[PDB]
Amino acid sequence: MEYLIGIQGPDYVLVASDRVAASNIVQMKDDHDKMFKMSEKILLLCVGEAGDTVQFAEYIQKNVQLYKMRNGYELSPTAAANFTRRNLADCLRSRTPYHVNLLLAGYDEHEGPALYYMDYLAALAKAPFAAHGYGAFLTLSILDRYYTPTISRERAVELLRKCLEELQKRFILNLPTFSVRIIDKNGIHDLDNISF
Amino acid sequence: RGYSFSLTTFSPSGKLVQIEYALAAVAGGAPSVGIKAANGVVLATEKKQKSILYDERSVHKVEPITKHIGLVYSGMGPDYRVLVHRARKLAQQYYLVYQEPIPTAQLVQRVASVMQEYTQSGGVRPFGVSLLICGWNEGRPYLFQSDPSGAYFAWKATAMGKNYVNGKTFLEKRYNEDLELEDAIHTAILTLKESFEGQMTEDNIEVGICNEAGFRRLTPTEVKDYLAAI
Amino acid sequence: SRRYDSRTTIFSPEGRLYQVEYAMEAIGHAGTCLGILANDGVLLAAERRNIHKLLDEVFFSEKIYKLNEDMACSVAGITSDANVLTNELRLIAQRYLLQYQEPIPCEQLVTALCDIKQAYTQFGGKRPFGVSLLYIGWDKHYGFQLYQSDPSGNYGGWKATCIGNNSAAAVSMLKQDYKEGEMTLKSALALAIKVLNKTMDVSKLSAEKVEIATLTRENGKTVIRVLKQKEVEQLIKKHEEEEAKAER
Amino acid sequence: SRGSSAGFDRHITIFSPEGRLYQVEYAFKAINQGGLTSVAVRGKDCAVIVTQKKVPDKLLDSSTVTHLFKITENIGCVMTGMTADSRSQVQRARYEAANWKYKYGYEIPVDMLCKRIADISQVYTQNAEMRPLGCCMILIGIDEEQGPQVYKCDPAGYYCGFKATAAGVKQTESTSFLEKKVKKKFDWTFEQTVETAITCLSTVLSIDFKPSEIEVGVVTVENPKFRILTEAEIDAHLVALAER
Amino acid sequence: DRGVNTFSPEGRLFQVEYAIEAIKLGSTAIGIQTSEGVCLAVEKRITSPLMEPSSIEKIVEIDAHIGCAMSGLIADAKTLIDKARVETQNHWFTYNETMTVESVTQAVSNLALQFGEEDADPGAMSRPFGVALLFGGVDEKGPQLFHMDPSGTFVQCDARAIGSASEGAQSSLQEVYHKSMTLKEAIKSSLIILKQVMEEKLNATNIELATVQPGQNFHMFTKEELEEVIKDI
Amino acid sequence: NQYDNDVTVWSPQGRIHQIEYAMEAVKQGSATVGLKSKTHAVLVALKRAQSELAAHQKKILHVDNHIGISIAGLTADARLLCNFMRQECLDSRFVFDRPLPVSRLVSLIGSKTQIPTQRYGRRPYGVGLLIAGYDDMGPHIFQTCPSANYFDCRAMSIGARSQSARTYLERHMSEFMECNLNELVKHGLRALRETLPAEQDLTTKNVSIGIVGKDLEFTIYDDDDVSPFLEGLE
Amino acid sequence: SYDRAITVFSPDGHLFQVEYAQEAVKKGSTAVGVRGRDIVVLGVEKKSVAKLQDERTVRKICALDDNVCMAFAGLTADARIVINRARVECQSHRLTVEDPVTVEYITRYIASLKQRYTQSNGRRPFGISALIVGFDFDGTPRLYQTDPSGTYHAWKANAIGRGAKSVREFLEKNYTDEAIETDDLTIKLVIKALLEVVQSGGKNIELAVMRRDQSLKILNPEEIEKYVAEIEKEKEE
Amino acid sequence: GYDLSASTFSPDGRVFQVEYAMKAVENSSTAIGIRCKDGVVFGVEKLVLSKLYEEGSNKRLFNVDRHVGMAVAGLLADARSLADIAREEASNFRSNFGYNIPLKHLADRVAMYVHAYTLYSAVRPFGCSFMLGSYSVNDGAQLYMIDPSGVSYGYWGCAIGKARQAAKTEIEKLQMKEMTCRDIVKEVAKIIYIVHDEVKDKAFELELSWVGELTNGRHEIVPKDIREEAEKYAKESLK
Ligand SMILES: [Cl-]
Ligand SMILES: [Cl-]
Ligand SMILES: [Cl-]
Ligand SMILES: [Cl-]
Ligand SMILES: [Cl-]
Ligand SMILES: [Cl-]
Ligand SMILES: [Cl-]
Ligand SMILES: [Cl-]
Ligand SMILES: [Cl-]
Ligand SMILES: [Cl-]
Ligand SMILES: [Cl-]
Ligand SMILES: [Cl-]
Ligand SMILES: [Cl-]
Ligand SMILES: [Cl-]
Ligand SMILES: [Cl-]
Ligand SMILES: [Cl-]
Ligand SMILES: [K+]
Ligand SMILES: [Mg+2]
Repeated sequence: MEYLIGIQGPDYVLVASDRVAASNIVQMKDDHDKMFKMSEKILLLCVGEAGDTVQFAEYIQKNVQLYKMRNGYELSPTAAANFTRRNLADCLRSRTPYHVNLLLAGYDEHEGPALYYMDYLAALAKAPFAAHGYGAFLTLSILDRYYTPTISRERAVELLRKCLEELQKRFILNLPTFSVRIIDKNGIHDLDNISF
Repeated sequence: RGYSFSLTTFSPSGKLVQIEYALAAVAGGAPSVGIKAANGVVLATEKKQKSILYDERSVHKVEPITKHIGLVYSGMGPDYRVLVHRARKLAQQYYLVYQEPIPTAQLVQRVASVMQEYTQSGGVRPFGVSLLICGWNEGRPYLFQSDPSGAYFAWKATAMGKNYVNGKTFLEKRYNEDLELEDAIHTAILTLKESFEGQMTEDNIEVGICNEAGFRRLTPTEVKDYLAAI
Repeated sequence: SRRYDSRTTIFSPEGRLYQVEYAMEAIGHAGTCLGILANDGVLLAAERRNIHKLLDEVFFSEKIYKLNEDMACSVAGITSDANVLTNELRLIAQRYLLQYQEPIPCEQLVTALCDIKQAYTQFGGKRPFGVSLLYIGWDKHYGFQLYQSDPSGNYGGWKATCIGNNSAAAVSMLKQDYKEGEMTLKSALALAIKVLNKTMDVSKLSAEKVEIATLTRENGKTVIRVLKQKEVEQLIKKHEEEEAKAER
Repeated sequence: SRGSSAGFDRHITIFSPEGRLYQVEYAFKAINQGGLTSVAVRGKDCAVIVTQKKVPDKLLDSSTVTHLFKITENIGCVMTGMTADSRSQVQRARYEAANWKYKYGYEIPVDMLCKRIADISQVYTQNAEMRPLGCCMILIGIDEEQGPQVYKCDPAGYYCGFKATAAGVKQTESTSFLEKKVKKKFDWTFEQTVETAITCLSTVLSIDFKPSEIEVGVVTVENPKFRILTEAEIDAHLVALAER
Repeated sequence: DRGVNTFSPEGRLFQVEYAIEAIKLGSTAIGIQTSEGVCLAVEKRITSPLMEPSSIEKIVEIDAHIGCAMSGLIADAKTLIDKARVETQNHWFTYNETMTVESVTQAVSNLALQFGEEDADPGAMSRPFGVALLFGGVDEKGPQLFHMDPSGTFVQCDARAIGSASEGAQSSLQEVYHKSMTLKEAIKSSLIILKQVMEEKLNATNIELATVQPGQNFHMFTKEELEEVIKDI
Repeated sequence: NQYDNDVTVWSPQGRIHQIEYAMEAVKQGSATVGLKSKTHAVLVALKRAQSELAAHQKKILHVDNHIGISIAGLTADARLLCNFMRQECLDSRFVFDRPLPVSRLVSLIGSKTQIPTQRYGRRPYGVGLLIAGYDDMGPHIFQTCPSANYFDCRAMSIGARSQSARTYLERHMSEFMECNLNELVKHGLRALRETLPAEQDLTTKNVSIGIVGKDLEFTIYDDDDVSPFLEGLE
Repeated sequence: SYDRAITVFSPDGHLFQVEYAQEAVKKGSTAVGVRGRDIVVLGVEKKSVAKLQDERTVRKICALDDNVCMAFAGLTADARIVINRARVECQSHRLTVEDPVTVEYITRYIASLKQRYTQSNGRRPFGISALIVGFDFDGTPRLYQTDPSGTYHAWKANAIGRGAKSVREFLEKNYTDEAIETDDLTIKLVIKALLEVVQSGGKNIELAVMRRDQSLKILNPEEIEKYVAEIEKEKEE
Repeated sequence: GYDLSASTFSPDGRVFQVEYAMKAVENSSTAIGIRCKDGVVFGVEKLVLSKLYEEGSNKRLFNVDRHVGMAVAGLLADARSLADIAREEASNFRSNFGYNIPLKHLADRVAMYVHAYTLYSAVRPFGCSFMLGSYSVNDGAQLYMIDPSGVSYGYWGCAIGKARQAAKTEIEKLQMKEMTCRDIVKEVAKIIYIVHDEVKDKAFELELSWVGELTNGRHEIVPKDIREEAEKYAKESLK
């Protein structure tokens, strides 16, 4: 059980993900990264079945980078989200479906920040905030309660923390640390891990 | 085995000579005429029919594609039958998807595309045929020609086959837009009579009409009626 | 069979591709076709070869094809070949829209068709397509754009160009009169007529003998229109008035 | 033009500068290589096929020398031209008829069978890698509405129905003989159909036949099944003719 | 013009004969087999001082116990060398042993004559390979040198030259070769011979030399090791 | 001229020049001899060495315990055909648990090698074989040709100056059936020696020997192993 | 599918289609590469000028990946195919190796692609030569060249296309430690090498640079004219 | 030139490649078949090109089914290929229909295969002619011959190869309809000896086979003792 979260402010998208790789009753890695850089202003966050998750995300990543090399400019976040969706949907009924749940976060020069949610069935929804994993059941209502559309990034990192503190308090799984990144006009920034 | 190389290629002056030579087969074919009237279309053709021995009803040059589209040709008969068969199949494929009879222009475009293939695909020659295709849809008549290259053209009236240059000039003199179908049938037959040789009968010409009720061949008795004035 | 194969996809001794060169001669004889880029739009103007009195006039144009919401093209050369390529362009454009849910950028559509043309010069033993194309378009990356492609599978972007009959002379007239950065659709149109007037030395220019299409932007939407005959006759009139003013 | 040629237009089925297909023309000459002529005639009641039966070699089993073939129970055929090509085309006809009955539940009409074979032949005139078949097929059968039928198809893929027709070496002369004869008949229709067929063939060849020198096949409105006449039956016709 | 699989009236395949003529356009390579190991030596044939001599590799490792020298159309040799590398590794995978020099050579030689244009996959080989190869190595038969040409004929040789001056070089090899010759003598002899036949003045940058010995793995001589051997010659 | 480049083109004399040309590849190969007694089949081959420092080309190949071959003509075609023969033998033991009869294997060769003689863009096999075998019907020597024809032989020679070897074999063939193995191999060597220029001799470097028989699986003798057979010749 | 053998041997061991492909390269615009100490520079002669051209759309210097670029001479449509193939392969490498390609790896890939099109049925060879430049992961600068045959080598400096012979002559005489000791001089060498052959005293020269870790920077006309004036006033003394 | 491909007619409507294949047959030594009251007998003049060959090498008589023999002339590798096609056709017929293939049908099927090689530049015509012979109580004796064009006819007597005409002249003298296989084998041997040119080709073997009432409808080699007496009769008749 893996957790992803995104929160879109006016000019930025904040994303976080747990850093655990688990197997059976053990955590096998405590500094795992569930984020994939697609381009200077796009992150794909990918969870789900082992093998499928990295294979799918890295395929998308290489194709996004290829588009940049072929054309001299990048796909927009929206175009990248639709490209991702097309591939997942096209594989749904094939001999090689990918059992993956995703967020795509991006910043476009002209359209601003965008956050997209996709499930393994390949339904795509744009959202102001979203979360995947069992931890979403405990945190989405906190986001519904405290969010606003104009939420500043200092305040957004607090809101994120409340979600993460709620997992420490109430969720049955041990998820002690989280990767945190923010995207804006100036590209992808690493923030400090949030750790307990 | 199938040869995979094109048998039609560019000459140093930029000509596709196999297509030009296919056009020469069409030019030596028996004459055909098409006239778009205000309320319908007529297609008319001469039978290159020797012999009283032929059963003139056994094979037709004027052929239905659908309830509303028909065609005739000049050039090589057997090649024509290929295109008739393909046109009929294209029209049904369209109907199965859209559940509406194929528009005349759409049918023409699809048949023309087949003709184009035979100018480029491996191990074949172009068709030695030009088609005249008539139809009625969107409350309006249509007359098209499709040539051995796969080029097509919409006409008010035209002629093809032997003596077509003079047939077109005969039609230029005689066609007007307000003309009705019955008058047009008459002028189509007169246009054939310009280059006929050997006395016209209802057995050595074929006539098809297209209007709001659909496409059909004229019967021998109907053609005999129109021939009495000529 | 080796005896009959004319070997359409081999090099000649000087490194030339003869079928491509010969296809280029076919194009040089086809109807004159020009493209002009302006600040507020892009136009195509073509000599009509369908001019016989008994022709019926059933489509909106003869040689101008809409490719998608934001692009059109015109053609010079073998018409049936042009029909195959224009159909393929439309398909490529819809495949890209399906995948990305945005319109295909203009240069990407041109490049994709040019890769098919290139393949026909390198393998498969088939004759090349005897077509050159002019493409006009708008996209969000480079705005108003004009491309040209030919049977080698080469292409380029132009402010103004010409293909088909008397191209060389048309390009000279464009080099001299085109004002880089300063053309409007109104002035590009005036120039298009000036050029066709000089390069159609088969007789006194008439609205029935040309087709003009414009591509503009209105309220965040691309508008592609084929000018009506009334408009074209007016442009020809204004050109003939201007040549009279020209002396004194 | 007037017999012009460019490139490979005498070797494969591409157009000559006049728009001819020389390879198809040459396939017609191949029909005459075998030195035989066939005649077919239809009336109101029957359709008949007659062809020469040449057995020069005494060591042949003459019962195996035939150019008449059953396609279905109700469709007969005479083949003229290159023998192995002919046998192939007869096999294809048999297959097409059988397949038609399986798919559609009724017997293939003679016109439709003739058309199918002619459409198959058309392919060989447009595709370069194979030659046309150097043979001509004449088919007879009874159509339930139109009565007796005679159809012919050729290596160009042309086909037609006829009142009477011929094929092979004396095709032209047979056509003149049959034309001249029908014009005399009321409603331009043959009446003595077996006698017309035999007389036409005898006249154009100048032979006066023995019963072992021709073969005859028939279909009739009363007996639609294709039937080959015996020698004795052929002889009763030759003797009836001889006495007038 | 005729097909690629046409025999001449003398019973040779034209394309193979022509491929054999292409070998003569190649730079000279020499192989010598001794009881102490085999050496392979090749003229680099540098065409400009701006070219990096280390980017000419006309001797390659096939596996630790087998090297290969090439002459002719060098680009053609790549698929052959790769096939040799892959076969040795397949053999190791399956049998857990090193493949013999003869067996590697045989595997590569089975690709020669697999060309032609109506029979095979959509873009199969259209012509033979314009390459000759010297395979030098050590297996349980001891040191071995094999030669292969575009016909797919392969044979063991005590000493062999290939490429443009191979006549010439082969005559000198007859003169100097003997069965009890040491590896160090063979190395000296092959550089003396290269020095004679080379149009350019031989130095430590315009030749390559490699050995394989029962002792040790395939070894490409470094510049300094070449300089040392070049002193005597 | 126009009839000699394609195996699908008959000449006006009823010949196929590409097949004839493929047979020249065998006539220019080094000579090989095959012969048999009532109990053994033997192959003897002259090996060419390109230069004085080269090993001598292999001429004799193992096919199965009861079958071996000697080759003349294109080496790569010989390997291809030898691999086909090997596979047919393995298949027979796999399916039937018994050796493939030699005459049936030769039939398979005839069928396999005929195919490319009839299809455009293919070519004949440019190799001739002598096939030595032993089965329930005893010893055999067969010959295969680029034409796809094959022959059942009392003895045979193919390759350069093989007419000489054939003349020797005809001269002595009435003796072969009753010969012991030593005598039979000697006959093979004498025949092969007829092919040589006057100066030259059979040596341990240029002779290869293959033997199969009632009590002896197909065995190849080269280099020092041919010495017993070469001594007490002449 | 079309399976004719197109590239075949002729008497004397010639591959005529490959030789003709090389003729196509020789009629292409001149392209130069020099490998510097911590920089690699490509310069190419433009097409025919043409005032009405959109310059951006006909560049002959192309990024393959962030750390590798190439120039070519010969048939521009063929080059586009080769470039886009190499771009795909750079992404496969990153996918399976999790390193960028070495310049040598991608060169070797492009060369073997070209060799395959000289030995496969139904296809003619690619009518291009390429100069491939960049840096290896360890900072080492690289310049390779491929030709239609599939042959490739590494160069300190090189020229392909029309007038490559005399441009190579110039480079042989002018490529020293001194002439590449700095970035500017490496760049001014390349421009000097082109100005040897370039018809209208350029004007019609495209130029691009790659620095260690820095990705392809193309120079604008304004930046080129500055080097040109700076070189011309130096050649007065 | 109009004679290089079986897919090209000449201007007179000939297929020269088929005619050239026929010339290969006409260069070969002679084979004959004779149908008689109670079976069919084959004989072949089998030229021995080397005394090194085994008696029995390069058979020109084949069993194609238990009731069907085949006798060939022309290019022997092509002929053996056709014998395999005939065998496969017979085997497939039995598997599919459940009884032994009628001779006439077998002839017609293999003839159509031969014919298929006369239409295309992709393949060449077979350089052989062959006879097929059988006997059964229901169908009697049957003898067919098939040539490179794919024509197939039935015969009382037939000959193929270079002395075909000379052989047919001798076969015509026999009242074969009233003779038994045992009588006819002698006559077959006699005729092969008559048409053999002993000056121009030095050595031959007579190959004989038969199928008839006396073999119970099985195609078999003529027993050695009967062949040897037939040869002695032929030799003495040559007197
Ligand atoms: Cl082909
Ligand atoms: Cl139909
Ligand atoms: Cl409908
Ligand atoms: Cl109707
Ligand atoms: Cl759209
Ligand atoms: Cl769109
Ligand atoms: Cl049924
Ligand atoms: Cl009557
Ligand atoms: Cl060599
Ligand atoms: Cl040999
Ligand atoms: Cl060889
Ligand atoms: Cl032979
Ligand atoms: Cl020999
Ligand atoms: Cl590839
Ligand atoms: Cl160059
Ligand atoms: Cl014969
Ligand atoms: K054909
Ligand atoms: Mg799975």
